[PDB]
Amino acid sequence: MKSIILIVLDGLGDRPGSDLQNRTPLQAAFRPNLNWLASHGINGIMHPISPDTSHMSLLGYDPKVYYPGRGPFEALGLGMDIRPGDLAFRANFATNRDGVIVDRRAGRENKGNEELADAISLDMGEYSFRVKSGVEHRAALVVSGPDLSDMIGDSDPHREGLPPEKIRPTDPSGDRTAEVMNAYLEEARRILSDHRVNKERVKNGRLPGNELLVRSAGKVPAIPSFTEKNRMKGACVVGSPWLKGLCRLLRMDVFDVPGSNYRGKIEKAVDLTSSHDFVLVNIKATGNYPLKRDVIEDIDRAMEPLKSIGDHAVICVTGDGDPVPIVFYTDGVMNDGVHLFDELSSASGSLRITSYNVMDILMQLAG
Repeated sequence: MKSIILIVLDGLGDRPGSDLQNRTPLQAAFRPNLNWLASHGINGIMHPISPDTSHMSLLGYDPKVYYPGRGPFEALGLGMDIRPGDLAFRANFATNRDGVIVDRRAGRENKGNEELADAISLDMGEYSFRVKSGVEHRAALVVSGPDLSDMIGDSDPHREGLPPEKIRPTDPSGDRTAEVMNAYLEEARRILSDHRVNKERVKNGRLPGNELLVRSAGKVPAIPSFTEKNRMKGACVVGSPWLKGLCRLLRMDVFDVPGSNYRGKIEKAVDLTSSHDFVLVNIKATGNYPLKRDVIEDIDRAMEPLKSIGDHAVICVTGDGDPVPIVFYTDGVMNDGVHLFDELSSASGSLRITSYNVMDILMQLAG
């Protein structure tokens, strides 16, 4: 069968703008390449997602079923690893003065937070705890080990003036997890209060991050790898740390092309059709309207090789009010009569689908 290449133009569809003579960036852009694919392809409007959730959907995973939770998402967003069965929380470095949280953010201080995060990444019996630091006070904690439950409360008391809460089970499956968590947050206090980083902050009158407030426990549910789920060997040409993470969660190989450099991404994706069956490419179009038009034109330019590989590949271009244009091109296909790729032209295409349909239509063409 043929290789598949899915290209997601992040941001895309826009609303008609006066500065482009009542046209969206997309309509205004010179895009012969995207237009070529429409002309020689099937076209339509994709409606994403019924009543984060999007790229997963395109990859064949129903979010209502496979979404890991806010917790695990923070972890991913911080270039962390998660596995199914992991417990993950949103976290804050905060200030605990005499058993009261006097600042849920440790004053937004950031300096030394990675070393803090490092110091409290440890093991305790069958459990391991991993923390990485984000912007300002932000962190994520991922816990691994046996029989973890997200039927537990927050440690965060959600306002200043209260002590950190003891984690309570919210239903009977949470009991053991709550014990393991309180034991771990006790250890974290002590390490943090005694850390070199916090002693210098106190000495310099900066707020110490002597406590880790934990919030939004989510257990990563069972997620089939990309191969298991789709019977394909897949890859991601992506830059977003959360997207890199998602792809790692799914055991797709990940490629971070240094760079604009739309070219290299399309060029790398093309080269991967030799090794893999499926390549997701994510492109950021992210400023005013002439500019947005201009980046779309830059993106079209980058897209030239795609005209030549339909003999051995299926190409898909889509974006991510609400609905978005979509094109499928492969060398055998019967154009449905639309000739332009835009929010209006593509609305005359044969396809009226959701992101959930994409993988099916991609497996069908391809053979």
